[PDB]
Amino acid sequence: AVDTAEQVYISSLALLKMLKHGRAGVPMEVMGLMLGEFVDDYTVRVIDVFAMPQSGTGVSVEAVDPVFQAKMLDMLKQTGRPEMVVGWYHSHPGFGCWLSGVDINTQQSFEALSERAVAVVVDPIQSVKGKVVIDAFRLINANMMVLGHEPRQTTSNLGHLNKPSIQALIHGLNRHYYSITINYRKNELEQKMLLNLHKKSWMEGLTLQDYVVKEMLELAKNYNKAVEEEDKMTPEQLAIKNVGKQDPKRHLEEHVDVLMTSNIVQCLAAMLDTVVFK
Amino acid sequence: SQLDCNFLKVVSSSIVDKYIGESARLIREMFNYARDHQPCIIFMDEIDAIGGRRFSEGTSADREIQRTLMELLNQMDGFDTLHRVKMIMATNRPDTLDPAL
Amino acid sequence: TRPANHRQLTFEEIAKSAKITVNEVELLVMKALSVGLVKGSIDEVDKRVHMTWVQPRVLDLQQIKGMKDRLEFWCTDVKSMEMLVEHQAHDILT
Amino acid sequence: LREELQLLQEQGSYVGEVVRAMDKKKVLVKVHPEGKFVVDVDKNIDINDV
Amino acid sequence: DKKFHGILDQGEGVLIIFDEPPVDKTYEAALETIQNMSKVVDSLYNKAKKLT
Amino acid sequence: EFLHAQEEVKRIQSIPLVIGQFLEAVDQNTAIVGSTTGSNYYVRILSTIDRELLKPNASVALHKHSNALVDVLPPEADSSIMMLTSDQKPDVMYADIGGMDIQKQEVREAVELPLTHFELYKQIGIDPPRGVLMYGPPGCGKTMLAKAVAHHTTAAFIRVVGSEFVQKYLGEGPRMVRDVFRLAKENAPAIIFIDEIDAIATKRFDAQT
Amino acid sequence: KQYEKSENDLKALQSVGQIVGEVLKQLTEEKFIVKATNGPRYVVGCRRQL
Amino acid sequence: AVQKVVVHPLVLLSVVDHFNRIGKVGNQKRVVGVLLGSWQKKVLDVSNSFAVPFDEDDKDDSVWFLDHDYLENMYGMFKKVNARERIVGWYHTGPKLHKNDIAINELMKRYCPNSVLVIIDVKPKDLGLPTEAYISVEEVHDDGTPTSKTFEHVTSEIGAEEAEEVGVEHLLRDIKDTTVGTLSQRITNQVHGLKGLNSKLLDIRSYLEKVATGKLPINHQIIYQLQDVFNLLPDVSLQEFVKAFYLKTNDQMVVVYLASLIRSVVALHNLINNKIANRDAEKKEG
Ligand SMILES: Nc1ncnc2c1ncn2[C@@H]1O[C@H](COP(=O)(O)OP(=O)(O)OP(=O)(O)O)[C@@H](O)[C@H]1O
Ligand SMILES: [Zn+2]
Repeated sequence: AVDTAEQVYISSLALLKMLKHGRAGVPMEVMGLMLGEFVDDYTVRVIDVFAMPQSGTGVSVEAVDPVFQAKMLDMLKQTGRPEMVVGWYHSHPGFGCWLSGVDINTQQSFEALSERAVAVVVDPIQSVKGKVVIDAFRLINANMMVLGHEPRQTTSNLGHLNKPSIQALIHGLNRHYYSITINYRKNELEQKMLLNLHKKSWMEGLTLQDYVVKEMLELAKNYNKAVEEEDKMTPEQLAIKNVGKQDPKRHLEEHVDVLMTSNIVQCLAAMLDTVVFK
Repeated sequence: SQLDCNFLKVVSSSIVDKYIGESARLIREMFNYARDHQPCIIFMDEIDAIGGRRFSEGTSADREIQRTLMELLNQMDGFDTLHRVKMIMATNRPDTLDPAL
Repeated sequence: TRPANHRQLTFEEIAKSAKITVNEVELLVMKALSVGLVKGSIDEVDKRVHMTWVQPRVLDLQQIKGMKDRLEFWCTDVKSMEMLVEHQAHDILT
Repeated sequence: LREELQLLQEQGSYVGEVVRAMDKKKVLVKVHPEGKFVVDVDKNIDINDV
Repeated sequence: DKKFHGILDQGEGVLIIFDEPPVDKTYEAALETIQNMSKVVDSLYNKAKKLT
Repeated sequence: EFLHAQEEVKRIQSIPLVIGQFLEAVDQNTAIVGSTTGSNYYVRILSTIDRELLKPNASVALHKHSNALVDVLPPEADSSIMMLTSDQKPDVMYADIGGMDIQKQEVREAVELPLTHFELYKQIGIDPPRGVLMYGPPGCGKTMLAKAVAHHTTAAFIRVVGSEFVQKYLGEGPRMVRDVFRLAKENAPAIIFIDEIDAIATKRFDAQT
Repeated sequence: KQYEKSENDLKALQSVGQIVGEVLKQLTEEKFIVKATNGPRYVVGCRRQL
Repeated sequence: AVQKVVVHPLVLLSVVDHFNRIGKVGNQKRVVGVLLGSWQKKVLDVSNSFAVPFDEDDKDDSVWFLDHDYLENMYGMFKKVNARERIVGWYHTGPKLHKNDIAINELMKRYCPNSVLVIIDVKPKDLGLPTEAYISVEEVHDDGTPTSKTFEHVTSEIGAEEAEEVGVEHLLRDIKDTTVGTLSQRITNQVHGLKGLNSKLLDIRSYLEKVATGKLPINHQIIYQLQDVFNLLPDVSLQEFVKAFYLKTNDQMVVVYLASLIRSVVALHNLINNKIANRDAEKKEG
């Protein structure tokens, strides 16, 4: 047997060291190890994606230097906590980030090392705020070909993981592979202060600065009117026989809103004389 | 061994290798580099391998010989003339040359 | 020392404080532009000089206190009228 | 509709060239530059329009 | 007859030449609105026709 | 959330613009574009593109992974030196040509006069020639007439090396002719002089080389 | 000092070669039309201080 | 040196997680860990850093310890895996400095001749940007004391990187994109008028600190001087800006023209399709 719906908690410094690590080595696939804490069966957390030394000849299982395991992990023991590894990371920048033959070559070594040994797959050139590029797996064994595959006792959480059916090549690799749920969980010690960094360090930065303006007069008036004549052409062609005439398009775009933000923000900039000055 | 400035001595037989507009691109590079280093001295030995006169569309590679030759026929003249580009020519029998040249 | 700048400062002020004649305030202010302490325009259509930024002198304690007077005056007027403008713009937030 | 624009963010396709179809519901396609490929049909298409 | 914006001033001396030529803001806007009223006239027959 | 969807539209074209040309339109939200990678693609258009921009051909922008159509570009993709743009004339006076009333008056009727009085051609229906060919004994100022009319034109003037198009990349030539003719229709009642067209115009080929 | 020569040569190991391109033309202030020698055409931007 | 800094929030979270490493154990004073950094120009950058164990007893503020062996071994790891990176200084989480920090700084300026500290706050609510830069140099003194070695507030900012907010703006989920035209201007009004002039009132509170106190360095060097940079505008009563209201009318002129013409054309926008679609939906309802 019986198997509970699993879950991958993050600390998001995982994702930051994946974007920074795979951003640093961006023309090349990288290989690494993932640290965290084995909390229970149905959840497991990542709390540390840490740097792993480069291979030049082959990205493989030989990228794990055991003296860097003793020295790196031991100097993490004399860092604030000796926590337990939860798996391993890598990258695939060159394509749509599916499980290379190296990953199946070292997966049995990694699950000889660990219980879960969950993959971490990424293409570092995807997005700037949007995509969730990281990909996570579990190679279930071929010895369980007698029993039914991926039991997942309730399959309600898995049925709600089953929303995208993502990556049809990995779905070509549905033989003994399946994705897992990854939430982007909260860090109340970190989320609100990240909102302070983010929001208060971006809303005018110092929140005192701009409270440019006389050249957006001319730029804005040309940008407006040069679109306004082609906006006003079509009432030549507005007529009756509704289905017999076909050209429906709005002509009000960026002339309400851009002009409201334009003249209102720059007329409050005209109010910065009285607002700033007395 | 007298001026010793910029003697670009083209042997003009090892230009073509197999390709299409490769020798043309070499002509563009020689004329642009020649435009750059203002006191260039062009030399070309044995024009008759690449020069010719004309055919009646025989061997198909002689087409590329003709367009490669018309690289010279235009780009020696063009609309933008050359400055200080002294083209020194050598031959064995100058009867077989193109009257375009 | 004087209130604000008066925007236009006379040959009697420069010449009387300077204990000099009228026809040396010109060389005084141009020579001051050679020094570079001021960037003032030589307003002598009326012999009454316009002011710009200057290098200051030593802040006395009464300069601290009167500076706190007009400075706090500026502070709570821009802050108070600031809160008034925000109070007029208070109903349009949602 | 605007949330349904990841459909427009889906992977594009290839323009091919059908010489003729062969037996057992497969066709032959040469693409823009490449060789010939005996490739597979879908369900919502017509073998009668090969 | 000819011009260089040399406007007459009997008591200045410079005979001040000055202008502000780019004021195409109101130029292009007025030229649009003149056509716009013709477009509203082009809508008037649709409006008065569709009702009654 | 509509604004969030707006930025999700806007994010499609930031770092790359992978250039192709618009080839075919089936219908709404479906097209065929010949990329500048040499290969052709069944694609789909986005609702951002105004459908009149499709025309027959356009310098269009694509996507990296999905390779979806992103944008239709303005008229671009140079005519080599680009109509020469300023002053790059051979600087030959019109009376510099000595004693060719047949040639100067003839080509004056052929090109220089439809530059000016084309509407008066249109009322009669003379149908003036699109282009013209010059030939004969070489050395007689065949370049020089293009120098003088080039020096004394008002519209665009594009010199074209006839040996220009035979280059290394496989398929650049006809797109370069699209550059010349899209720019030709794009500028004005313009003038394009093409010299040494025998480099392209060969009557005999070999369809194996 | 041999470990210093292999130190500098050791530091240059992580560098990656770049691409030879050529500017076709400038599209806008941020958009740039180039064509690399190996093939197709692109529009990109400068870095910061180019 | 130093022009300013470029500091990504990633290394700030590299302070936060070690604050989680010490928040579970007995926190004596605060965190002091390494600040690695990417120093290229007179500007600065930081992509990464790491921490190091540290205690301090407050009796002579001189008994305090890092592990330089740990620092150079893990620095050998990080230098090995990234040749770009080197040390640039340190950091501390308690937002107020103290006297030992010059011994921390000058004790680690032996590796690189600058060692910039970073003030942060694990619970910030009042500050603007958390990041802060000093440099430990001398202006001797006017009296010329024996080496008044002084931290100098080099200006500081949050750095940025392409594709670093892939986590962040997906995580926070709360962002309202482009609030220009609605209430962002008055957020900045409340926080700059209030949160600017309250800082002005703490500077005038420091002026009262010079009144009743403040003879330490009464600071008649920079205060009235850059306060004379402020006193470019002596805005006394009667207000003396007769040469600014035709200026104000010139400023109001073009904008009110754009409101007149352009907003009349905004009426011309709404009216046409509003009437046509209005009576389409009205008398074509039945
Ligand atoms: N009628 C003329 N009056 C004055 N100069 C003339 C005249 N005809 C020819 N020339 C001179 O001779 C030159 C003729 O050569 P041009 O380059 O114009 O033709 P071309 O390039 O020789 O053509 P092709 O390469 O086919 O022989 C002119 O540039 C000019 O210097
Ligand atoms: Zn791999």
